[PDB]
Amino acid sequence: YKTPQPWPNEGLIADQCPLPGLADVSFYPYQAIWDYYAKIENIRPANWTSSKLYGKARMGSYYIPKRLRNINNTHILFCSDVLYSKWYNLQNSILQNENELTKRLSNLTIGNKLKNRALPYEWAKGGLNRLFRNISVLDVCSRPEMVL
Amino acid sequence: REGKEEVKCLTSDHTRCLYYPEYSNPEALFDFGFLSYMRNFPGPQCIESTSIRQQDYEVYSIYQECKLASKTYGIDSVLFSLKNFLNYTGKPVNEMPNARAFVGLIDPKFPPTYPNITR
Amino acid sequence: LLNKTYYTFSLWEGDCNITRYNVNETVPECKDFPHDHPYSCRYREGKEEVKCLTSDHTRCLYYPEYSNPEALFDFGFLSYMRNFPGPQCIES
Ligand SMILES: *[C@@H]1O[C@H](CO)[C@@H](O[C@@H]2O[C@H](CO)[C@@H](O[C@@H]3O[C@H](CO[C@H]4O[C@H](CO)[C@@H](O)[C@H](O)[C@@H]4O)[C@@H](O)[C@H](O[C@H]4O[C@H](CO)[C@@H](O)[C@H](O)[C@@H]4O)[C@@H]3O)[C@H](O)[C@H]2NC(C)=O)[C@H](O)[C@H]1NC(C)=O
Ligand SMILES: *[C@@H]1O[C@H](CO)[C@@H](O[C@@H]2O[C@H](CO)[C@@H](O)[C@H](O)[C@H]2NC(C)=O)[C@H](O)[C@H]1NC(C)=O
Ligand SMILES: *[C@@H]1O[C@H](CO)[C@@H](O)[C@H](O)[C@H]1NC(C)=O
Ligand SMILES: *[C@@H]1O[C@H](CO)[C@@H](O)[C@H](O)[C@H]1NC(C)=O
Ligand SMILES: *[C@@H]1O[C@H](CO)[C@@H](O)[C@H](O)[C@H]1NC(C)=O
Ligand SMILES: *[C@@H]1O[C@H](CO)[C@@H](O)[C@H](O)[C@H]1NC(C)=O
Repeated sequence: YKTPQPWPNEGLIADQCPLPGLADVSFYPYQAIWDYYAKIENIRPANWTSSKLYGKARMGSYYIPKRLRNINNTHILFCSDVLYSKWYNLQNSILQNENELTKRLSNLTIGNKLKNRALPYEWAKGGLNRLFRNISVLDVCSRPEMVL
Repeated sequence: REGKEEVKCLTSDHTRCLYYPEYSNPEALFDFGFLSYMRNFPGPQCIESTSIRQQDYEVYSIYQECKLASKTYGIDSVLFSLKNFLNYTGKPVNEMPNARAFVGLIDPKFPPTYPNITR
Repeated sequence: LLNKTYYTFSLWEGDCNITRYNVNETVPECKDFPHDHPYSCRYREGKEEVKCLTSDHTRCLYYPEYSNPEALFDFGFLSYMRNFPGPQCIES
């Protein structure tokens, strides 16, 4: 980052992710964001409130733990393949992808830092999505860490 | 919207008590959002924009670092040092699942010091 | 083959002196105003009947003594976990 700037809110209000159904087994395929979901209980102990444990986030929404928002964090890393652009088709053989990545990571890089030509324009000025792609809105129910 | 937050417990045993939430919980229609996004049917839509961060970013690639640093300090030392750097947070990042391999640090030094490990 | 004691867990009408209208008096939990899952605090229908007005007697219509709510096939399993309050009949 240029300067620290963590997540200000306490609860994520996003309804694009299907909620678990009435049945115990999930009819839909598993969604990652369910790991940060507050479950509604029909039977409750005496004097149970969301302010005591679940913060200010309204029930039925998503609550973000404390360790995912720090004033004092300064650097992020990720060893993932999901940010790659349209030129990383999975059906292609591994050798072709490796060769193309090796060829691309030489023209774009100066020293060891990436030129602004490759990063998305939202992240920094002058981008053209040469290496990374944009972030969609449907890409939130399986990769909460990236959006957060 | 339905009433205020409520707790009702008329039974003598206080271990189990009834809770009436502030808002409705329509768990029967669990596909509302996904079908709503595709604009299959018209309906309410609420979008609000909030700003969190400013200024530009900088990104470094570890693969180019491996290639460049291995030339002047060998291959064992650079790999060992970069593994130590990659396991800063007390948990390995490579072992983590691909869909959830995201984690941050607190003021690390990059590139790290490469020991002069004799072969 | 191994029980030395027999118990019954059923929601059928006519058991434990439970009717279709006494539920409010029977269960304190639903004493409050129902404003809640559809199965919360929720039959008997006529005598056994066979009706066959068609000439062909091979296929004929049958009206059972009791209701057959096959649509709600998860009533007992969800009822056991005490997710929602409702009738309960146990006899030893
Ligand atoms: C083969 O044999 C096994 C072993 O006996 C049977 O399993 C037993 O089944 C019975 C029948 O359901 C079970 O008994 C039930 O226990 C419930 C729990 O009671 C607890 O509640 C208090 C307060 O929470 C606890 O502190 C205390 O430990 C009690 O044990 C009761 O709620 C059930 O009904 C009781 O309450 C109602 C009012 O709500 C009364 O009307 C009833 O008369 C009764 O008093 C019920 O008694 C028992 O737990 C099971 N296990 C064991 C080890 O006995 C199998 O069912 C059987 N197979 C058959 C019959 O097919
Ligand atoms: C990724 O995002 C960038 C901007 O965040 C998109 O660039 C815009 O493209 C549209 C037309 O495609 C132009 O009208 C805008 O002026 C562009 N924004 C700029 C130049 O800042 C880009 O199209 C997106 N790519 C994908 C695949 O979604
Ligand atoms: C964050 O960093 C500050 C720096 O002074 C420190 O006081 C605080 O304990 C740190 N918090 C965590 C959770 O590491
Ligand atoms: C890098 O790519 C650009 C176009 O993307 C091309 O013109 C150029 O020849 C390539 N090589 C170098 C060394 O710039
Ligand atoms: C990663 O670091 C942790 C420190 O918490 C250590 O216990 C573990 O053995 C390390 N894993 C390695 C070096 O592979
Ligand atoms: C209803 O109660 C009476 C007495 O209280 C009892 O004799 C009768 O068996 C009960 N009915 C059933 C179906 O258990």
